[PDB]
Amino acid sequence: AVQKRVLKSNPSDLEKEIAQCLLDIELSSSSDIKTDAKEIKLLSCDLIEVEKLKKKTILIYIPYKIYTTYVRKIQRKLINELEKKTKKYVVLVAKRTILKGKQKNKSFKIIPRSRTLTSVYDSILEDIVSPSEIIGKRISMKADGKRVFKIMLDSKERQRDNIEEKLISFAAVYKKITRRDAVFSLPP
RNA sequence: AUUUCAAAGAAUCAUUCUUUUUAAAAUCCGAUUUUGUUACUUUGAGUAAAUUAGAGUGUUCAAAGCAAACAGUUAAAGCAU
Repeated sequence: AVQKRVLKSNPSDLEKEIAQCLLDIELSSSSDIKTDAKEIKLLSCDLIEVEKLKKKTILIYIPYKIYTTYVRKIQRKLINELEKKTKKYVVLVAKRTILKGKQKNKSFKIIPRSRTLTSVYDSILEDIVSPSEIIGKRISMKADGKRVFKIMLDSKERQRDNIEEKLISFAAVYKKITRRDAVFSLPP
């Protein structure tokens, strides 16, 4: 049936809710979205809380090819439709594969840099911030010996009123995906 | 310049030392175990003694030596059948 059309693999509650919501978005076609969301198909979902214990965040995993072709083009409008439908913060990421440098794959003349840890984690940082684009990066080394990622955002999405909530949400999601402590902010 | 960052636990005085897990492929019965070359570095192996450093040992002491020690005015003791 219509769930298995867009849902990648045998499922639990939240994967089905997102898939149904996407089909609902596909069906109605009255918003300022072109060819709707029709080719988007979802790999997986996670639900995560932040520092504050309410208005949780949903991570959405997408197959790289799909993300690159379809999702990226319409991203601001699409994410807003998801926010409207499910009363939660949604964040979209592309599944990139990561390979250790000497480990040795059947394909490839040595490991491609696109498959390196550092490049992929930089790429995911672009994915999570995506309604904005990164202004500059700064890694602070505290006396503790931990490292803090001060990630500075542009200025476009400073006007919409979900700002602080989004920044905390991004920090949380970056931490669950990649084991680091980030903080996010915007210039004066 | 650049290609794998980290996270959790126990010991100990408040630091230190130690263990766990965290990508991907092949392989072995949803679980189990392999993955550039070389320098470098770690352990090791196999190394003549004398010499030399060095442990043991009151050559009268020392330089030395490679020995010695013990009980017994003459037997006890041990263990051998």
